[PDB]
Amino acid sequence: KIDVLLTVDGVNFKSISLTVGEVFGKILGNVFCDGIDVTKLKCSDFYADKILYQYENLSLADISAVQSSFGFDQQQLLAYYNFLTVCKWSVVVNGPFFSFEQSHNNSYVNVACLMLQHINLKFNKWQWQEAWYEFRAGRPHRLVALVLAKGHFKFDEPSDATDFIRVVLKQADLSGAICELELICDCGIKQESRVGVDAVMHFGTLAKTDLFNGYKIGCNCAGRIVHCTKLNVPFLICSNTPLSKDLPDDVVAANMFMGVGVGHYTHLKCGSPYQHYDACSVKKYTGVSGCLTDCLYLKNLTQTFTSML
Amino acid sequence: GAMDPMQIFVKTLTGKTITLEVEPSDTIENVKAKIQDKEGIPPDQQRLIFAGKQLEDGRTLSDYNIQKESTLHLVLRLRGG
Ligand SMILES: [Zn+2]
Repeated sequence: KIDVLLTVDGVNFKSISLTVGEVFGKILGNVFCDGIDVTKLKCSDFYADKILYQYENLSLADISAVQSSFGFDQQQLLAYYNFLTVCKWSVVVNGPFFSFEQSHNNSYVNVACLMLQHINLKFNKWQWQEAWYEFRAGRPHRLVALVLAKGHFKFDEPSDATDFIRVVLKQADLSGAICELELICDCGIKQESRVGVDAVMHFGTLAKTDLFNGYKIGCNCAGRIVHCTKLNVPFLICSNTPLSKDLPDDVVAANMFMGVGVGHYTHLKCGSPYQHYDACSVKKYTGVSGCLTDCLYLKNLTQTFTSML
Repeated sequence: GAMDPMQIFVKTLTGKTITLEVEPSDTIENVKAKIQDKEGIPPDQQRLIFAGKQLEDGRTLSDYNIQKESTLHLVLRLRGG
């Protein structure tokens, strides 16, 4: 007799005993254990005191529970477990970083995860924090399935790496990250205190210096200046439409997009040699591969600047 | 007032400026819906940004303090495989 914990949410457990050699699925339905579909396996010693996840045909209470601990509705939960089954991409180590073999249009996952490996993150939900720790230890499969499900990504479809990063950062406790902005127009003037994902993620320019120095964006009046008066963040990602090949100052890592519609993502890190990543392969840097779309900064991101009034 | 109509502007990567009729109580979802009517772009491909800040589907223009005659920026999600 083998003792196991049954759950849907990872918070509320039920104790059940199983008989050695019983097939899990015949007793419990579709079930996962430590990220692996064990429905067709037999109950061993190995599973003693382990946790088994059920996930189909949930009551309203169970849906609400998994909405708290995963962030999922019933449909996202099914996608999560499907992604765990179908996204078994080979992980390749290169020094302190890992990357994915090219497969099922995953370049946006590859470059998003390569960027994520430079930052530290705390998560509001236990499920996500555990997946993150696994990710930190070189086992990103569970985090990838959470993000893809959470974000409504479709399997085997070229997608957007900023979106993948954004899904992750929205699950993070970023409650101390502040960025104070002044928007200077001739039509009106606005000040904003952005917090959290709004503080660590900026869209419209790749360059951190553009936020400090101030930079123009299209308005309906003569011109809109976007200018940072106070910054205090653990990290900063500046993203833009793929337009430029000129790497800004101080970038730590960056995503690049090459294509005239559907396209391909590559990655660069600004290390002591400088490394260029295309799927699971690494190469000396010889210039941008397409256009920069995401740019990660780490150092000296506590600043105050003069207001422009 | 929350239900009173106003104009906002959406700038595209093509140089074009959309004019939208919105109410401050409209969600970002609603605004994206209106952009599909006018421009044929599916809401889930749209990324709406105000001054560097990406706008969440479930929140309202009032939530973001987007007021009459404001300018938004529209870009599409990228497709890298
Ligand atoms: Zn203006």
